[PDB]
Amino acid sequence: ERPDLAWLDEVTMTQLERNPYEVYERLRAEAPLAFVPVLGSYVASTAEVCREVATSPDFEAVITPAGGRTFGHPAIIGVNGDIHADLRSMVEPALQPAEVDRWIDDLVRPIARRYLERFENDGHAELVAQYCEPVSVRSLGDLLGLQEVDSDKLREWFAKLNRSFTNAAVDENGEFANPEGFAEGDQAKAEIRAVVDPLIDKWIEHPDDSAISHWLHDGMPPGQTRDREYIYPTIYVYLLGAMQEPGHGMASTLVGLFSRPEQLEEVVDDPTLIPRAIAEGLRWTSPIWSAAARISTKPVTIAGVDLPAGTPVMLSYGSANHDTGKYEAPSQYDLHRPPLPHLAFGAGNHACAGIYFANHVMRIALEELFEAIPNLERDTREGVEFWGWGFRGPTSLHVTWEV
Ligand code: HEM
Ligand SMILES: COc1cc(C=O)ccc1O
Repeated sequence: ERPDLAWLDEVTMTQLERNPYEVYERLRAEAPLAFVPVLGSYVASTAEVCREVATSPDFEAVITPAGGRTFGHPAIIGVNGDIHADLRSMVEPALQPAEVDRWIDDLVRPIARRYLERFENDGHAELVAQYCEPVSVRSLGDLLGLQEVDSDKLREWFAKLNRSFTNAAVDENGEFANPEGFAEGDQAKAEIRAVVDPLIDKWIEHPDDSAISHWLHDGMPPGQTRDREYIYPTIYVYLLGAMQEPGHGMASTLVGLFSRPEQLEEVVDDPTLIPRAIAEGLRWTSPIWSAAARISTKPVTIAGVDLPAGTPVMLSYGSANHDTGKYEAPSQYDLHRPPLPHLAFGAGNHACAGIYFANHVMRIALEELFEAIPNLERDTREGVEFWGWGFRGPTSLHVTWEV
């Protein structure tokens, strides 16, 4: 243990889930690469260290221990080499920018209107449960071929997978402190299998243009499909983060705009500013805050720390996006800060494959919301609480408007 960081011994998992920003402010100043005992891992907290680890040839992909316990093998986020190349080739077709531009409007905009019509005349709403999450999961769910899985169920699944994936607390001996916390991830996977296995059975014989059907068939010899055990971990990758994060990003962007009322008004009046508003929202509260990791493949020295080969490092991109070496007053949402790079989509060979898709989902959702409710106001009686260390976002977003 590093002597001057003895205070890290007293950092708790609950503290990191409720608000990691004070601890990580200390880490960025004291130890940009630091071993955090309750996480049982080195953690990268600055922009320079996160970007170096994510792009270095001396590191490769790995899943965090609780993430591996949740997803198994071969999750696209945790593999390398030929397997990673295959899984990337598998997911990339529907995510290509030219392809997304062909159909993204006809996918998301009707979905956004459907959810808006349920509440736009009420004068009040809780936008996370009633809008941001449903639009995010319904859009991706239809793309995948899960049209018949209700948005309520998709939302329950990503919540359970979230809690299992981020069940990272370890004890003195490095063993998981809360092994019972993986049970609901196991239950979610069992439910997912019961729903998706019959769909896969069908797609093997009758391919259609759902993404999962293409995952089974694309690039395969005639009459062959990828085995379902080979693609299920990447299905889980989607059913957690791909389902959850566009909703998180929408909602954090909204919370940030409400915190700057003049900027909210600017964006409602000029919706061409919505992409910039979203980019700042992702930097301000990164949806995938500290879920990603890498592992060294050779001895390497990072931020003054000599690491052996085989050392995992958690990439706390949500902290890197508050690096005061790069941003002025990063805890404040500011639509007007200059367009600078950010790490909310990761970096390197394993950077987010769905960036272009995700940005359009969030853009269209906010466009439709502001057109339907231009006089949106935050219910200042009800507070906005953010939760999560691995994945972070607001747990609710109560709003009102004069009808
Ligand atoms: C605002 C929404 C999203 C954010 C902030 C986000 C962020 C991220 C981050 C931080 C990673 C890990 C990058 C790294 O390890 O360096 C990642 C990986 C990934 N994301 Fe996104 N994501 C979002 C939405 C989506 C969506 C909607 C999809 C699919 C339609 C998607 C597909 C993927 C895939 C396939 C990977 C694994 C890439 C690989 O390991 O090769 N993401 N994402
Ligand atoms: C794109 O979805 C995911 C991304 C990550 C990145 O670390 C972890 C779990 C996920 O489900």
